Amino acid sequence: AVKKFKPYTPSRRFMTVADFSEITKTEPEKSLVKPLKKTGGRNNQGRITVRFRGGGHKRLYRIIDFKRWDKVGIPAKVAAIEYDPNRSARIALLHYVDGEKRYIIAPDGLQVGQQVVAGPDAPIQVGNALPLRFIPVGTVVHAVELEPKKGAKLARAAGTSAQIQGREGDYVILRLPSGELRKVHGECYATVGAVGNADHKNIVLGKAGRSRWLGRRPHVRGAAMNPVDHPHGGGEGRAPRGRPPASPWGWQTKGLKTRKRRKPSSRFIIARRKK
Amino acid sequence: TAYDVILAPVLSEKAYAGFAEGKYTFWVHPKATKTEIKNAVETAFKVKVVKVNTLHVRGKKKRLGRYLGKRPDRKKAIVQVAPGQKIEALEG
Amino acid sequence: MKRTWQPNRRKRAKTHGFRARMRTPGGRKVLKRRRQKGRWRLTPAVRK
RNA sequence: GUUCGUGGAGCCAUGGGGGAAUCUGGGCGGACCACCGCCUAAGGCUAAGUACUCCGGGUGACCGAUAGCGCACCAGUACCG
RNA sequence: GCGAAUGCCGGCAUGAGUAACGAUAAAGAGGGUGAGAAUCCCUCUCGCCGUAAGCCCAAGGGUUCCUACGCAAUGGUCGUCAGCGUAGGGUUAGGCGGGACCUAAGGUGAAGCCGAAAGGCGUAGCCGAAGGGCAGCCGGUUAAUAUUCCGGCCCUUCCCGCAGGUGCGAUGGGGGGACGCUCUAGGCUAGGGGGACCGGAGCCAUGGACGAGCCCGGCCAGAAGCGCAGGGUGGGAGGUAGGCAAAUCCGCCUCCCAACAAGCUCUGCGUGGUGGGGAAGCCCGUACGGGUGACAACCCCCCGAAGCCAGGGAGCCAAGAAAAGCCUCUAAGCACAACCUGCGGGAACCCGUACCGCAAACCGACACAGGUGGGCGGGUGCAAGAGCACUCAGGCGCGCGGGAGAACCCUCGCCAAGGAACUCUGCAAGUUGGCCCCGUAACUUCGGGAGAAGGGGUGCUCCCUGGGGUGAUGAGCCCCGGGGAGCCGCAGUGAACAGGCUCUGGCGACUGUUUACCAAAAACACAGCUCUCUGCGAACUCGUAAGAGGAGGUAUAGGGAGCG
Ligand SMILES: [Mg+2]
Ligand SMILES: [Mg+2]
Ligand SMILES: [Mg+2]
Ligand SMILES: [Mg+2]
Ligand SMILES: [Mg+2]
Ligand SMILES: [Mg+2]
Ligand SMILES: [Mg+2]
Ligand SMILES: [Mg+2]
Ligand SMILES: [Mg+2]
Ligand SMILES: [Mg+2]
Ligand SMILES: [Mg+2]
Ligand SMILES: [Mg+2]
Ligand SMILES: [Mg+2]
Ligand SMILES: [Mg+2]
Ligand SMILES: [Mg+2]
Ligand SMILES: [Mg+2]
Ligand SMILES: [Mg+2]
Ligand SMILES: [Mg+2]
Ligand SMILES: [Mg+2]
Ligand SMILES: [Mg+2]
Ligand SMILES: [Mg+2]
Ligand SMILES: [Mg+2]
Ligand SMILES: [Mg+2]
Ligand SMILES: [Mg+2]
Ligand SMILES: [Mg+2]
Ligand SMILES: [Mg+2]
Ligand SMILES: [Mg+2]
Ligand SMILES: [Mg+2]
Ligand SMILES: [Mg+2]
Ligand SMILES: [Mg+2]
Ligand SMILES: [Mg+2]
Ligand SMILES: [Mg+2]
Ligand SMILES: [Mg+2]
Ligand SMILES: [Mg+2]
Ligand SMILES: [Mg+2]
Ligand SMILES: [Mg+2]
Ligand SMILES: [Mg+2]
Ligand SMILES: [Mg+2]
Ligand SMILES: [Mg+2]
Ligand SMILES: [Mg+2]
Ligand SMILES: [Mg+2]
Ligand SMILES: [Mg+2]
Ligand SMILES: [Mg+2]
Ligand SMILES: [Mg+2]
Ligand SMILES: [Mg+2]
Ligand SMILES: [Mg+2]
Ligand SMILES: [Mg+2]
Ligand SMILES: [Mg+2]
Ligand SMILES: [Mg+2]
Ligand SMILES: [Mg+2]
Ligand SMILES: [Mg+2]
Ligand SMILES: [Mg+2]
Ligand SMILES: [Mg+2]
Ligand SMILES: [Mg+2]
Ligand SMILES: [Mg+2]
Ligand SMILES: [Mg+2]
Ligand SMILES: [Mg+2]
Ligand SMILES: [Mg+2]
Ligand SMILES: [Mg+2]
Ligand SMILES: [Mg+2]
Ligand SMILES: [Mg+2]
Ligand SMILES: [Mg+2]
Ligand SMILES: [Mg+2]
Ligand SMILES: [Mg+2]
Ligand SMILES: [Mg+2]
Ligand SMILES: [Mg+2]
Ligand SMILES: [Mg+2]
Ligand SMILES: [Mg+2]
Ligand SMILES: [Mg+2]
Ligand SMILES: [Mg+2]
Ligand SMILES: [Mg+2]
Ligand SMILES: [Mg+2]
Ligand SMILES: [Mg+2]
Ligand SMILES: [Mg+2]
Ligand SMILES: [Mg+2]
Ligand SMILES: [Mg+2]
Ligand SMILES: [Mg+2]
Ligand SMILES: [Mg+2]
Ligand SMILES: [Mg+2]
Ligand SMILES: [Mg+2]
Ligand SMILES: [Mg+2]
Ligand SMILES: [Mg+2]
Ligand SMILES: [Mg+2]
Repeated sequence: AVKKFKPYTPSRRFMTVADFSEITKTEPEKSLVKPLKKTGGRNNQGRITVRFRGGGHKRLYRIIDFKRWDKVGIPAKVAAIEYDPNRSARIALLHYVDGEKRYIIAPDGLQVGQQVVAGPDAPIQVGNALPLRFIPVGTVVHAVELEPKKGAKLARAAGTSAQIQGREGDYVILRLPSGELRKVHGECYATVGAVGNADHKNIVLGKAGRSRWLGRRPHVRGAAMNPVDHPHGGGEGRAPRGRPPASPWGWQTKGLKTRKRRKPSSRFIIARRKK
Repeated sequence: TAYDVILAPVLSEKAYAGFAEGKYTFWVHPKATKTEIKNAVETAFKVKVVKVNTLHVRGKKKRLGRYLGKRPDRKKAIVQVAPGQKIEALEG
Repeated sequence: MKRTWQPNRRKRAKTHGFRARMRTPGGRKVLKRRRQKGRWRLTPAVRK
């Protein structure tokens, strides 16, 4: 389940490590389809924009091809399940009958050597890529696509799974892991089953490290600021919050619908968020 | 234009110690080339040279009175001559 | 402690050099003010 | 912009919206209407007279090495950054 | 028209022959040069560093390096000396470090995008290094150059002619190059310690000693080949849509076989043709140093690395660059060409090269008690060790000294009796201190507190004995011990390096970070918890915009806020 530790040192009593049991399929990593160095930069051309990112360990990018129309109707063979520090889920080093190396994120419960095909002529088993009009209703599904022939973007984190809640003509209604009933189009691809690695919630980072290992700089709190930077800063001995709730750029941080109201990607949702 | 060559032998004590061997060192043009020196000595002196070796001499800063300047920046070369024959014009 | 001027040939050459002036719109202002003032060394010379 | 700062606010160019006519067609004479006068816009060029002195020379109720340009001298140099 | 503006500029005063003369490592003496010597040169003693106050490089500085002649000025004094002045020399590279090779962050930048203009993004490509690849080791020579000059010896690139063989050939494809941290098994090397063995000029001091007596050195480099230790690699046949396919190459599936192996390739070490070095001591010694003592010896044993085999093995999560050389297959092209291996002959280019480089030459206005990256960095004893004490090779006595030995300042040592009574406070100082052996509480998140607190021993001599490693099974040599018998001193880690402890509360969970240069904290951060927003051309941020961060991420993710 969870790899734990007895508190032989402080800042080790609560530090839990995820189970490295599916990683036994390959101990090294195939250096064929991942040559691209991930240039790890927290900033744009000069300015730190996303505040407190960077640092950490050197990380190498794994080129995935989630465009499952790369080979339509060509079966595969899941031969390895390996680690991926970019995504939050372990990926599946799978070969082809054609013989082409391919990295796909591993769904919930893969093994070694089963057959999986990225085509519409595929029965319902966990791994296959099928269009949403060919997905049956009620079946859990992940790696679904918003607008067709644009890859696979929705529900790719660990343990998450979208679910078909019915059909409305040409657009299918599926709920996302937030609980937002959204319609998408019917020939974009989708991989059934949950993603897995559902122990990703249950891990505890432990010390101040494993944030500095992963590359999150120390997120300084706003109540200890100065009034030059933050509206909450200053005050003689922790002054209370200065009558807003606020971000460091003025806009209210608790309860502000900052979504673009007249966005053309609207009109498809028939729900907003499950509470 | 023959873009010509050697200014002067350096007439030093190590030069006259290299006079017993086939060394025969001299100053050159500061933008010369180690093949161009072999081309210069083997045609201007009618000899055969095995191994030219050059080195770039930086001039010393030097003054006369209260006005400081520097001596020029110039290159020095040695020429390893093929045995048997030598030069019979450098007898300083 | 460290003093402010820790010298460096390549940092001085790529920082205050002639092309380090001439690739900027303000370095041409420098190279048109040093000539009007009449400096003998228009760019800080790096000794080789 | 013209003296014009929205005032009765013309004229000259226009960022946007509507939008024609070719001498019985138009613009102007300071909200505007009629008469009466001036001129042809929506294409372009044009010397001469006017400003200034790196430089050349002549002059000065201009100065005479703490003056005069920062430098009468091997000065935008030595030196500082 | 000057006397004032804490006016300015230049000169000269007071402070005054006053403080200081720059780490409290230390100087003394005899000769020589010289007009002049505590300071320059030589010799004999003493002291200091010796994980450097020694040596080798990269930074940095730019002739400061050497010789000869001098003290106008400088050296916190003098100075005949000088890193000071004048003149003359000195840096030698196919193999060392860079370019003619490549690439990362980043920069420039064909196409393209945006912006009043200057300009700003930006694919391909280019630049970009203490990153990858690439062919050199030993010794001598000068006053100054040495992996460069020379002596030995081994290699690399390119071209030409010949011999043999081949379907040769890319800016194309493919494998490899290609990588984390910690612990590390085996062998070797660097380095080091002994020997009754080898060689050497000498000595028997002062009481004893002509002997396993004292002292010094017992090496380095080295091609082919041969041994030792490792690393890499399954050998063939067919099919295959893929390598933004052109493939016999690679990937996938069927394998008669081999399969912890062996074969074939790649390194390191030893031996190896041979070459070089060869002391301590003694004569000639101005300096420098030269002959030396040899026909020099150049043997054996042990300790042993962080270094090499290396891309070894095991464990862990935080998951650990790119491209080029080189190996292979082909497209256009060429197959009288082109490529590979030998045999002989040629060519190998541009820059750096001196000196200081943990300081007097770098940065600090200074010959400044500050700071400056990498490597070697010995020996003996303290359990160990780059710590401590001393000392090899190497340097140095710190560029003002000599008297007296007042108060007073700094540093250090000691003290009858009291033992914190002084003070805002055991502030400071002092004790404990290292190792081995018994013992260790309240309380708890069962780890910890804890080295709790408290104690006993530590020196030397002899005898017996358990072993382990190398060596051969032990003789020899190192390491871990145990018991008994004694001996001396007040004291036995006899010197130096080395915890004061306990109880009780406050605050912060803890490690860590900050107010460079008056505040290291009850301040910041932290894991974790909660709220809110964001479904993607996301939210939010920078930018007029393009665009970029987010992110080559997807509500188990990201942004903001609060408590911690
Ligand atoms: Mg590859
Ligand atoms: Mg956090
Ligand atoms: Mg504050
Ligand atoms: Mg600020
Ligand atoms: Mg504010
Ligand atoms: Mg050279
Ligand atoms: Mg107006
Ligand atoms: Mg108008
Ligand atoms: Mg308009
Ligand atoms: Mg009008
Ligand atoms: Mg009008
Ligand atoms: Mg006109
Ligand atoms: Mg004039
Ligand atoms: Mg003047
Ligand atoms: Mg006068
Ligand atoms: Mg300067
Ligand atoms: Mg006066
Ligand atoms: Mg005064
Ligand atoms: Mg004055
Ligand atoms: Mg007096
Ligand atoms: Mg006095
Ligand atoms: Mg006095
Ligand atoms: Mg005094
Ligand atoms: Mg003293
Ligand atoms: Mg003396
Ligand atoms: Mg004397
Ligand atoms: Mg005398
Ligand atoms: Mg003396
Ligand atoms: Mg240099
Ligand atoms: Mg200097
Ligand atoms: Mg000089
Ligand atoms: Mg002299
Ligand atoms: Mg003098
Ligand atoms: Mg003096
Ligand atoms: Mg004299
Ligand atoms: Mg000197
Ligand atoms: Mg000199
Ligand atoms: Mg280049
Ligand atoms: Mg070339
Ligand atoms: Mg390049
Ligand atoms: Mg390239
Ligand atoms: Mg780039
Ligand atoms: Mg760029
Ligand atoms: Mg640009
Ligand atoms: Mg390089
Ligand atoms: Mg390299
Ligand atoms: Mg040679
Ligand atoms: Mg071929
Ligand atoms: Mg050896
Ligand atoms: Mg003997
Ligand atoms: Mg006697
Ligand atoms: Mg020995
Ligand atoms: Mg011996
Ligand atoms: Mg050998
Ligand atoms: Mg080892
Ligand atoms: Mg590549
Ligand atoms: Mg040198
Ligand atoms: Mg030297
Ligand atoms: Mg050092
Ligand atoms: Mg200095
Ligand atoms: Mg001094
Ligand atoms: Mg100093
Ligand atoms: Mg340091
Ligand atoms: Mg002892
Ligand atoms: Mg020892
Ligand atoms: Mg020490
Ligand atoms: Mg000595
Ligand atoms: Mg002395
Ligand atoms: Mg002295
Ligand atoms: Mg002194
Ligand atoms: Mg005294
Ligand atoms: Mg007392
Ligand atoms: Mg007492
Ligand atoms: Mg009291
Ligand atoms: Mg009192
Ligand atoms: Mg104290
Ligand atoms: Mg051993
Ligand atoms: Mg704390
Ligand atoms: Mg402070
Ligand atoms: Mg402080
Ligand atoms: Mg983006
Ligand atoms: Mg969050
Ligand atoms: Mg807080």
